[PDB]
Amino acid sequence: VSKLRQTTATAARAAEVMRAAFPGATTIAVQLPRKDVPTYVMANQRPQPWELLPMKAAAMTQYPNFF
Amino acid sequence: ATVGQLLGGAKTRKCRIRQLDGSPFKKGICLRVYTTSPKKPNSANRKLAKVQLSNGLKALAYIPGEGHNLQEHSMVLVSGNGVRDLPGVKLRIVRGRYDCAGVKDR
Amino acid sequence: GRFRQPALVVVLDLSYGGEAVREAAARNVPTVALLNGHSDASAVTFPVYASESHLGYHHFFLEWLLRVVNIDPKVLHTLRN
Amino acid sequence: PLPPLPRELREALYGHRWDRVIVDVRRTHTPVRGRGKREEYTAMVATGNMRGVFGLGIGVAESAQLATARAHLDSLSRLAAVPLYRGHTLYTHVDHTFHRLSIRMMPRPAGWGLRCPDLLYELCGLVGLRDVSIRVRGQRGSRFFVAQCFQEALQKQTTPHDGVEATGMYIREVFR
Amino acid sequence: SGERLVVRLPTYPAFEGYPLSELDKAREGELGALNRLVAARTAAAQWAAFRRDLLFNAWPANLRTELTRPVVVATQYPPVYVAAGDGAKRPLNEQEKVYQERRL
Amino acid sequence: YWQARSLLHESNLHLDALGENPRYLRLRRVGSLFATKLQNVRKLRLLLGFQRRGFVQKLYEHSLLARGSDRMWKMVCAMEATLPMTVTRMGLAEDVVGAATAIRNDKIYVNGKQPVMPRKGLLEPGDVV
RNA sequence: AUUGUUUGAACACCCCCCAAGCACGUGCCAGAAGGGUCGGUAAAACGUGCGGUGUCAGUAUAAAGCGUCUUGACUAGGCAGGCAGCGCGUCUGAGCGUG
RNA sequence: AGCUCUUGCAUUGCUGAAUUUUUUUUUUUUUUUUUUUUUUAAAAAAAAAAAAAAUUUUUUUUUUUCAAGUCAUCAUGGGGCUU
Repeated sequence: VSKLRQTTATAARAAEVMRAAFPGATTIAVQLPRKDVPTYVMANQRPQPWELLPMKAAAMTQYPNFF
Repeated sequence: ATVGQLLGGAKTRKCRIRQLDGSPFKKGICLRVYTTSPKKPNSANRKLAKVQLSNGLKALAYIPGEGHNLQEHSMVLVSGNGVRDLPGVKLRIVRGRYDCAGVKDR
Repeated sequence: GRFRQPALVVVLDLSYGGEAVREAAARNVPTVALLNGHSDASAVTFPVYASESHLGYHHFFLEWLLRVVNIDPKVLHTLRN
Repeated sequence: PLPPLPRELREALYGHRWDRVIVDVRRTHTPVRGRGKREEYTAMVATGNMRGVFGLGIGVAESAQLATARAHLDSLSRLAAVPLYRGHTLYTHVDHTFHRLSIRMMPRPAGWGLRCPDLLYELCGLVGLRDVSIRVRGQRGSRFFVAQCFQEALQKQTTPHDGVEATGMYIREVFR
Repeated sequence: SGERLVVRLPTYPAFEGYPLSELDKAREGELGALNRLVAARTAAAQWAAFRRDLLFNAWPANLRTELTRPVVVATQYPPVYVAAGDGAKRPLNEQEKVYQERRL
Repeated sequence: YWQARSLLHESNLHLDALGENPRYLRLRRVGSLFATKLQNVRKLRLLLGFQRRGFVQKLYEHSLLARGSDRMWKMVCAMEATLPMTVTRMGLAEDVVGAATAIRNDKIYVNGKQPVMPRKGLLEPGDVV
């Protein structure tokens, strides 16, 4: 049941990854340095690794083609 | 990752004996009581049993023990062990039940 | 002392002495060799970048080799002074 | 035939403790010009001292006692030394492949026990590994290759005591 | 003579680092120091537990639930008070503190 | 030096070499057999005389779940916390089996009147017998 | 607080895997087996007695699910070479994209 | 106890066949130099060099396989025999 309850724990931790990565850009919204739509990550049943899209966007915006 | 592999993974949970139909033991009426000669290097006449089973389908059954008493119209309990020495036959008649009881002085 | 077994084999021909470097590696003896460009010299411990092609290199190498082995340094100190 | 024994090995048999394990004995076959089918018994003997010096010996002969004795003395000729942590576990994770066999070896904290397959239990008790989880993958059908693979896989790892002199950087605090 | 000797829950070889003059500063490495200190701490704690277990040395229930005997009040240990039959508030009896400590 | 050997050095008391200067060939080397494990479990149960599986299995999981320092000074501590071994440490019987008969009478007086748990123990520190 | 002395009973197994071996019986017959298979007249597997190993008021058989199985591989297979590169190209899908 | 009774597919021994040719390439003696073991000494070991050479009237001698043959060579397992 802790799979269900521990979904949104990292969701509120992703928002300051947005704000301390991108001042002035706003469930979280992720602007990968590619086509103009910011790309959205949000809740489900199966819990998510929040800060893969924010963390990846900070990676690719600071250091393009990091991967 | 590679999205073909992402769609690349409920199949048929296959009963490895398809005649007991997932159950361990099914009874039935013996259609014919007959023996046969086996594959070489075996040549002893093994005694078998064709049974009209519980599930309405038919398969051959190994008859164990020092002789038996099974004739036409005779009910048995069929188990799940096979006899290897002839191909395609997967059934064992358990003894300790019905008209097929235990042998004398085992 | 006793027990005459080798301590350092120096090789002045890799081509006809490749097994000598290999056997010295198998005996855990360090080696000094001249590179020829044909044999597997992956077992040389101390490579010397010569190529067995010179009587002049042989005179130079053997001449310093003999002039350091034949005379003890205190004798050179007494000889210069 | 006669098997060899040296002089300076005779401070070691009077020295360390020693144990002996036959790995497997195998009968090979050859049809030969002239008289028929000549067989040899190939025997593989491991020998350690339970303090981190390990040995392997492969022997070939015509009869089983002579083959096992030859591999017995060949292992005791051929010894290699393996570093452990305080005589019970290995320093790093260890992965290796001899012929084409995927061994995977991990350290475990002491008192885990050996969670370990059949011959490798006597092998780890031989060299002195008390607390290691292993699994071997690939075609595991040969004892000889898991023995040789295990010797090389022990030889693969890295030691921390070759640094503190020359790295300027002191190496301590093992508290998890 | 007597002492406790405990080997630490014995760990992996470690990620393991400290600056260089701490070698001249510190005396004994932390496995021996943790052995001595953890020996002292576990000795004192298990002495307290041992003295308590040594100095230990109705159930009819069938309940139609009647409110006969007095009542005591993640659960916040130690218990708060004892509520009697007569509406009185009192602190814990000594025996009740004993069997509260046995209960845990 | 001679005494206090390694607690898992029981392969020096089974077969030895370089201390028998005779019979250079034909020396028996140990094969890959698990029967020494099964007979060692036999050495474990014969120290209780008890039915083979359930008791040593239950004590094995209790030995895992009690503390996690190691499995050698603590697994035999799980052996030693048992009551028949405890009576053998007191010395009220010739052996473990006679002590088991004495506790089968309930002549024993653990923690006041009787042990609440007769077959399993387990005597925690602080429990009188 | 009171006193006396003691280990049952079965089931399966006993060639290798897998701990455990012999007698008579019958000799590719009665038979057993999960696999390799053993019996083709001197059976360490089958008829029975003895003897022994496992579990024990349980034990074996049968099935079923997972693991072993990296045996659908993300951790973790690969694809001239066992089985696996589409005959080749155009190709704005999706995905990866600072010279 | 005795078989000349059986069984050469129960055997020991001995032999048949062609497997017809191979049986000389190898050491020893001596020299030089040197080092391994033992409380005044031999072997041993190692580098090199030189000579002696390998049995018999010239064939015997060394050789792989056939359930090859022989229980009447003796032997001997089993079975048979003893008005």
